[PDB]
Amino acid sequence: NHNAQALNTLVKQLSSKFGAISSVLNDILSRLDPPEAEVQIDRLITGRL
Amino acid sequence: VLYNFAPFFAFKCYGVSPTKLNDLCFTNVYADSFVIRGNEVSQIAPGQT
Amino acid sequence: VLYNFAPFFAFKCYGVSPTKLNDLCFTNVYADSFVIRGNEVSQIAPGQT
Ligand SMILES: *[C@@H]1O[C@H](CO)[C@@H](O)[C@H](O)[C@H]1NC(C)=O
Ligand SMILES: *[C@@H]1O[C@H](CO)[C@@H](O)[C@H](O)[C@H]1NC(C)=O
Repeated sequence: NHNAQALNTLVKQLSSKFGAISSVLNDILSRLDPPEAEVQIDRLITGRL
Repeated sequence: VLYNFAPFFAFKCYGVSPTKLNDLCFTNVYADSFVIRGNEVSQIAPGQT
Repeated sequence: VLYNFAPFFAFKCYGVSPTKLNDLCFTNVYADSFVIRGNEVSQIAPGQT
């Protein structure tokens, strides 16, 4: 149960914005130009890392 | 084509980039028009007083 | 001395700061000159369309 719960928590962490405009990379890429989008992608990368 | 109707210098877009506006679909759009003076243009933005 | 040749208000420097431009050495420099209108000045930047 501990291992399964750890994996499920790791999966559910993917829905967090971590301060970005959205938690979905495709939405960030579609709604912003590359330079601005790089900042939001950096925030998501840091959170997921 | 919005650049052809008024001699404005640039957009001020929040949450989206102007160059991406042609790649998106919106449920509804609202155009709010009025006249202010130069000092108050900075107050048309989220979090202003 | 570039401020003495044209009545521009300020630089728009990417990857470097204008005040530091006198402290650096470059292998080559390229000056690209043209004329656009006001609406399109924002398109002279990385990641624009
Ligand atoms: C604005 O509309 C008038 C008619 O209502 C037209 O004559 C004029 O060309 C239009 N101007 C622009 C910039 O669309
Ligand atoms: C530009 O060059 C002309 C001669 O080609 C000269 O008379 C003029 O003073 C120059 N202006 C500036 C701002 O350097």
